[PDB]
Amino acid sequence: QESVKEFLAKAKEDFLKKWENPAQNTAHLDQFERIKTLGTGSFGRVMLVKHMETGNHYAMKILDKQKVVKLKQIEHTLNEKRILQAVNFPFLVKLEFSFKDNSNLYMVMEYVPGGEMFSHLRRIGRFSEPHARFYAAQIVLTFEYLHSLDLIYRDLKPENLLIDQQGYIQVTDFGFAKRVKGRTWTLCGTPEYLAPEIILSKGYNKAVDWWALGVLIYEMAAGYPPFFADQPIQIYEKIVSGKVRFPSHFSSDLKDLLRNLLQVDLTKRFGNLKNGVNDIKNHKWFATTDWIAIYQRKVEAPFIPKFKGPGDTSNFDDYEEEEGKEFSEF
Amino acid sequence: RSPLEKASVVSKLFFSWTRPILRKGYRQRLELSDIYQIPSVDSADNLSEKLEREWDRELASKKNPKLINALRRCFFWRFMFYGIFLYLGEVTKAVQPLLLGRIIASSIAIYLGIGLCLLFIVRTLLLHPAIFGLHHIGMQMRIAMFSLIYKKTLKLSSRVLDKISIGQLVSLLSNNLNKFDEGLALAHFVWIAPLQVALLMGLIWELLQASAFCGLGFLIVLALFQAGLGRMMMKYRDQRAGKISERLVITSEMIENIQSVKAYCWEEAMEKMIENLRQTELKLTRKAAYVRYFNSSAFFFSGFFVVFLSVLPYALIKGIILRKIFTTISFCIVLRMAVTRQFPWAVQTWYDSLGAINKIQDFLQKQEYKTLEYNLTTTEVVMENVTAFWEGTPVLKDINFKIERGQLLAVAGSTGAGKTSLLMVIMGELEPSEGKIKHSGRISFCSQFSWIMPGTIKENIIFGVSYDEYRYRSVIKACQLEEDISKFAEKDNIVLGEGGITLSGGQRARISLARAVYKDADLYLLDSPFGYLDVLTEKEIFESCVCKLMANKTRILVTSKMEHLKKADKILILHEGSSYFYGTFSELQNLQPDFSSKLMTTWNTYLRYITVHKSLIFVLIWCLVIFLAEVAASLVVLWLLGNTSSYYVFYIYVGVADTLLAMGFFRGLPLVHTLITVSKILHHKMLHSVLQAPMSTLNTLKAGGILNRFSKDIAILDDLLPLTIFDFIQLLLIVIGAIAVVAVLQPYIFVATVPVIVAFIMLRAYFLQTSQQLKQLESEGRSPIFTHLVTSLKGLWTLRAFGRQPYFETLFHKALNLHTANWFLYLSTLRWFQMRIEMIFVIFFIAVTFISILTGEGRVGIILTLAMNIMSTLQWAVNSSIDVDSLMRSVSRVFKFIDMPTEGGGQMTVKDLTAKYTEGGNAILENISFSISPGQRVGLLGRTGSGKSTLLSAFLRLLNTEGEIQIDGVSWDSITLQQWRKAFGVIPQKVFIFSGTFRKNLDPYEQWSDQEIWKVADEVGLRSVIEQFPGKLDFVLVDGGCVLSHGHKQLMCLARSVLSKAKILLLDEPSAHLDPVTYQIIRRTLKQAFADCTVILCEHRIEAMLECQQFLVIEENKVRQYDSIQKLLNERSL
Ligand SMILES: Nc1ncnc2c1ncn2[C@@H]1O[C@H](COP(=O)(O)OP(=O)(O)NP(=O)(O)O)[C@@H](O)[C@H]1O
Ligand SMILES: [Mg+2]
Ligand SMILES: [Mg+2]
Repeated sequence: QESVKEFLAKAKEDFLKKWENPAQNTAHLDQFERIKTLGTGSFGRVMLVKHMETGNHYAMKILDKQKVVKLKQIEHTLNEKRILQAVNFPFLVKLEFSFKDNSNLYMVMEYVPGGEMFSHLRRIGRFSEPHARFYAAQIVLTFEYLHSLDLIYRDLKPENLLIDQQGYIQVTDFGFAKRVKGRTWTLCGTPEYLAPEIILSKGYNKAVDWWALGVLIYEMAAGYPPFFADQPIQIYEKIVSGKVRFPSHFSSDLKDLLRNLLQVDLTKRFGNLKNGVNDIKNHKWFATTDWIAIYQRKVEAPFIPKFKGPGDTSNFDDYEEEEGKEFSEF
Repeated sequence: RSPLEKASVVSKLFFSWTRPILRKGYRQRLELSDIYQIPSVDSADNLSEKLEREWDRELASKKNPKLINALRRCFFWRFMFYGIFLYLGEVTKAVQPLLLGRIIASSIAIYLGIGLCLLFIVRTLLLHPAIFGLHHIGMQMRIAMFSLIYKKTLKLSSRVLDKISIGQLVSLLSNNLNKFDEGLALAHFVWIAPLQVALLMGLIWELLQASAFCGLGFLIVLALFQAGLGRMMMKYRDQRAGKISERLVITSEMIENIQSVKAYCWEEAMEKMIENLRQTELKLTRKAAYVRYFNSSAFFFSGFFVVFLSVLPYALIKGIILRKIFTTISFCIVLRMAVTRQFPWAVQTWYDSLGAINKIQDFLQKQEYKTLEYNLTTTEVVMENVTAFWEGTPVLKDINFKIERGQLLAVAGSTGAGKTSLLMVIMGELEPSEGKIKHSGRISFCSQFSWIMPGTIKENIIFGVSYDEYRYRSVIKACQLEEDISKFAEKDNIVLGEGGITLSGGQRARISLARAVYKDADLYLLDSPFGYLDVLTEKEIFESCVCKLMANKTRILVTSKMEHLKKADKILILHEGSSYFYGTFSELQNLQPDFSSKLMTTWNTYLRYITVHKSLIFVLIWCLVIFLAEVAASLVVLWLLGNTSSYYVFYIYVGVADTLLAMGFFRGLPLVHTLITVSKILHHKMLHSVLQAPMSTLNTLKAGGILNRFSKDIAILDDLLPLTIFDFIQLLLIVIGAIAVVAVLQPYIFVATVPVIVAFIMLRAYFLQTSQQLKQLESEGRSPIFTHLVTSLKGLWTLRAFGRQPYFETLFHKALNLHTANWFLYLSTLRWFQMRIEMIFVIFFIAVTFISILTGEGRVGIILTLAMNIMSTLQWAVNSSIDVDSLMRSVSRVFKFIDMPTEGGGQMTVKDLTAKYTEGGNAILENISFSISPGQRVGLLGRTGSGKSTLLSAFLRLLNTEGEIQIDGVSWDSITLQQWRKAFGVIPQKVFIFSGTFRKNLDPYEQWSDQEIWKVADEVGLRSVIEQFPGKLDFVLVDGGCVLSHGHKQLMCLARSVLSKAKILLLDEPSAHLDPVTYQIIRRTLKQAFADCTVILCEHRIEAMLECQQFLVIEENKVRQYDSIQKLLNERSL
C-alpha cells in the first residue's frame, strides 16, 4: 500500500490531462520505408519502417477507410487512438507519431523484435510453471494499471502479446479497448476467451477480462486451450457448461488458482468479490514473486529470443510485401 | 436414465420404483445388463472433482490440512438435515408411552387409540427415508475417497513407492469397503442418545419425583461391565490368531504337496497332527464364545432389574397405582434400548471413522513425483557428470554422454547394476543430485520385465491411439508380430485375459517391442528388449526395426551382444558402478584390444447340518421343553391372579417379555458348546474326505480354490454362525411366546395373527431371491477394481513414462460406476423391505389395539404393554434370520466338499497301459508293455523332454490310468492301494519335508526306533549334515525345511525311502537339482547302498542314463524298447 496507491493516483491524474488534450495528424507518409510487412492482422496491415531522419525502426499501422465504415467499426478505432495516446506504462507499446491521409490512416509504434508469443508457445508446446508465472505476474500488473484507469481490455489472446529484447511482455492491439464506467453491453472478442457473462448477452462487468487471464494461464501452462470445440456454437455450449478437465501434471496450487479465475458465478469470481486484485496478488501460487522487482524489471528473464540487430526479422514470419466527416481527430 | 430421475414424490417416499426389479428377478435370473443406470449425481467423476476442489482449496488456504474440514463443507448440511428427522422419529417413539399411560383410564378412549395409531404411522415414514439418505451420503463419501486415493496412486515417486508394502494399499482400501457405507445410520446417536435420556429422565421424574438416578446408575454400571468384557474377548481372539496362522501354514504346505503325501500314504499322520493343532484352538474358541454368551445374555437379563430397582424404593414408601407400573416399564425398556447399545455403537463408529479419515489424510501427503520440464525442444540428449545413489552408494560415477539426433548408443555391463539405473535416471524416474540430464521429453520406455495390461492384443499395443494401417502393419511385420497375429485366435483382435499368461515370453517381448515402437518420440529408451527372443529372431528384429526403422530416430538400446554393439554409433561400457570404457566404436574397440577380446439354504442342507450330532437335537428339545413349561406356568399364574404388594409386583415379571422368556444360563451354554463340537466334527470329516479324493477330480479344482474352504469357511463356521443362530432362536422364541401369551388372553387375536404370519413368510420369501441375486452380483462386481489397481501398480513405470494416465483414470471410474450401480440398487431394495415389514407390523398393532379397547385393568394393560414393545424384538429376529440365511452358504459349500468319493518278489510286469490326465483325454500310454528285471537298473530313455512325469505318476497309479500291472506275481487289483503304493519308492523333483523336528520330518508314523533311525542316518551319509543342526535331531525344519540344501533335501528323501525299504527306487532328475559334489555323492550312495533296488533313473540327457543296465526307450503313444546300448544308440536315439 501507500506507495502503490500514490503511484496509481499520480498515474490517473497524468492520464486525465492526456485524455483531455489528444493530438492529431502528427506526421505525414513521407518519412518512412517499406522494408517488410510485419503482419496483416484482423482487417488491416502493418509494415516495418525506419525513421528517415533518425534511423530508428518504427512499426507503422495501416487501416482502410472503406473497411471501417463497411464493418461498422468507427468508434472503436477512434477510442483506441486516444487510449494509445494516453496510456503510459512499461508493458504497453509506445506510439510516437500519427498520420492521416485521404486513402488510409497511419500511426508509428515502437517495434519489439522478439516476435509473437503465440509462435513461441506453439513451437515449444508448453511452458514450465515458473515460466508461466513470470508472464502471469506482468499480465496481472498491467491489468491492475488498466483497471485503475477505468478501462476494459476485453481482448486478451496469446498472439496479441509480444516479447522485447530484455524478454518482458509488451501488450499491443488495443483496438477493442473501451473506457467504460459501469456495465458494458457490446459483444465482441475471441470465442476461446469469451467469458460466460459475455456469451449470455448480458451487461459485462470489469471481471470480463479476468476470465481471459484465467484462460490464457491454462493455455500457457498446458499447450491446448482449456475450452476447445469444433464449432463456435458448440464452443459456446461447452463454455456455458463450465466443466473443465485439468491435466495430470498440474500442481495443486495452480489447480486452486485456476478454479477461482474461471468460476461461472460472478459474485465469487476471483479478483471481483472484495479485493479487486489483492486476493490474486497474495495467492500462494504467486508467493515466490518480487513484484517490486517485476515493476522495475530487476529480475532476469528466463527466456531471451535471439536478437540479430535492429533490422532483423528472423522471429517474425515472412509472407510477401505490399505496395471525411467520420474522422476529424486523427 | 435412472428411474429415480423419473419418479413421483410418493414413489420416492414409498420406494415404489424398486418394484420392477423384484418382479423380474423373482421369476427369472438377473442379467448384469438389467441393473439400472447410475444416477448422474453418483458418477465417480462428479464426486471426485468436488472433493478434490475442496481438498486443494484446503491445501492452498491453510497450513493445517485437515481432510475432515474439507468433507464438512461438502456434506454437513445434508447430514444435519437427515439427522433432524432421525431425532424426531426417535422422539416420537420415546414420547408414545405417555399416551398409553392415559389410555388405561378405562368414549374418549377411541380418540386416544386413533392418536396412538397416528404416532406409529408417522414414525414409519419419518425414520427409513432419512436412514436411506444417510446411507446414500456414506456411499458418496466412499466413492469420492476411493477416486481420490487412486488419482494420488499415480503421483508417488519411486523413492517412496518401493518402500511401501504391496499389501498396505489393498488392506487400507478393503478395510472400509462396506464399513463406511453402513457406518452412518449410527452416526447421529452421538448426540441423539444424550438428549433422549435427558428427556426420558425428566419425564420419569415427572412420575416418580424421588427415584430416577437409581435406575440410571444401574444402567451405567451395566454398560461399563459390557464394554469391559470386550477387552477380555479381544485378548483371547489375539491369542487364537497366531495359532490359526501356524495351523494354516501347515495345511497350505500339505495342500501344495498333496501328491507327495498320496505317494507316501501319510493321510492318518496329518489327520493326527491337524487334530492336535486344533484342540487348543477349540479350547480358546470355546472360552471366547462363553464370554460372548455371557455378554449377550447380560442385556436380556437386565431388562427386569433395570425396572425393579427403579420401582422398589418408591414402592416401599407409598402404594403405587397400576398405571405407574405399565408406564414405567415402557419408559424403562426405551431407556435400556437408548443407553445400552446405541450410544457405544455411535462412539465406536465415530472413532473408527476418524481413524480411517486420518489414515487417508496421512497417505495423501507422501512424497510426490515431479515431471521434468519437457516436451519443449532439445538437441542431442546430453548428460554431464550425473551422480546419484540407487537408494550413499553412487550408482553413477559422474557419467557423461551426448548422442546426436539419430545416433544409437549401446550401454553394456551387468544387468540392473548400472544399466537399468542409468535408464531410469534418463527417464527421470530417479532424481540425480549432481549433473543436469537434458532430453527432448518424449521418451517411450520398454522394461526388461514387460507388463501386459488386461484386454486384447490390439488394446495392449494401441495404448489409446489410432490404428494406422501402414504403421500397425509395419510394426506387426518387422517385430515378428505378423506371424503371431496369423497364429492368433481372432488374428486381428484376439481378446487376451488379464495377466498375459496365454502369451509366451517371446510373445511378451514382441508386445513390449510393439508398444515401444508405436509411440512417436524423440528418444526410444528400449532397455534390454532383445533379452527374450531367439538369436535368428534377434537378428531379424535388428535388421527390421531396431537397426532399420528405430535407427532413423534417436534410440538408446541396452544389449550385451557383441554383434549388436558393432552397429552402434557410440559405445559406453560400464561395470562395477563405473564406466570402464567409453567413446566411439573404433576408438573404444582399439583403446584396449586385449580388454576388448576379454569383454566379448435348502431344507436338506439344514437337516443334514443338525443331524451330524445327536446331542444338538437333545439340547434343542430340552430348551423347547423348558420354554413351553415356563410359558404355561406364566399363563396359568396370569389367569389365576387376573381372574399383598407382591401380588401387584409379580406383574413386573410377565410385563417384560425379555426376562420372562430369557434363555437361562443353564440352557444357552450347551447350545454354543454343541455348535462348536459340530464345527469341529465337520472340519475333521471334510479334511479326511479331501485327503482321499481322486487326483483327476482334484485337478479340476484350482489350488487356490481349496485353501479358501479351510481359511475362511471354518472361521465362519466357528465364530459367526453359532452366535447368529443362538440369537435367532432366542428372538424367535421370545416373539412366539409373547404372541401366544397375547392370543390366549383374548382368543380373537389369533384370527388376526395368522394372516400376519402368512404375509411375513410370503414377503420374506419374495425379498430373499432378489436380495441374494444382488448380493452375488455385487460380490462378483468387485474383483476388477483390485485387479486393475494391482495391474496399474505393476505397470506404473511404463504408464508414467508413456504419459497416458487419463486413460487409466477413466477405466477406474468406469469400474467404480459399474460396482456402485449394484451396491446402490441393493441398498434401496433392503430399505424397501424394511419399510414394508414396519407397515405390516403397524397394521397388526392397529387391529390388536382396537379389538382390545372395544372389548378389567390387568387385561388391557398387559396386552398393550407387550403389543407396543414386541416390534424391536420382531425386527431383530427378522434381521437375524436373513443373516443366518446369508451365512448358510459356507455350510452348503463345506457339504459340497464332504461328499466327494474316494479313489477306491522284485520282478514286475506291465501291459495294456492306458493313462490320461482326465477321464477320456489324450492317451499317455497305449498298451505299453515292459518286464522288470530283478535288481537291474532300467534307464528312462527315448522320448526325453516329451514329459515322463505322467509315466512315473501312473506307475504309482496317481492319475487317471487303466490297465494291468503284475509286480512280484501280484495283480494291481487284489493288492490294496494303501499297501501297494508302499512297496514302490519315488524320488520327486521337489522334496517335501514336514515342518518339524528331524525325527518327525523323517518318521511321520514314528514307528521306528531312535537308535535304528540314527544308524540309518549314519549309513546314509547325513550324520555330518545333521551334526550342524541345533541340538541333535529336534531342530524344527521351519519354513518348509528351507535350511537344508537341495542336495541335502534329496539325500534326506533318499534316506527316508531307504527307511521304508521300498522294493523299487524310481529316481527322477538326479543331476538336474544336485550340485556336482552332491550329484557324485548321491550316485556313490545309490551304487553302494541302493544296489539291490530295481531303480529307474529318469534324465533328459542320454549319457546320464547310459550307466543303467537296461534302457527303456520312450516315444509318443508307444514305449519303445532297446535293452542294449549296441542298438539303443543306433535305433532309438538314431
Ligand atoms: N509494435 C510491433 N512490433 C512487432 N510486430 C508487431 C507490432 N504491432 C504488430 N505487430 C505485428 O503485426 C501483426 C499485425 O498487427 P496487429 O496489431 O496485430 O493488427 P490487428 O488486426 O488489430 N491484430 P488482431 O485483431 O488481433 O488480429 C501482429 O500479428 C503483430 O505480430
Ligand atoms: Mg490482427
Ligand atoms: Mg491483434
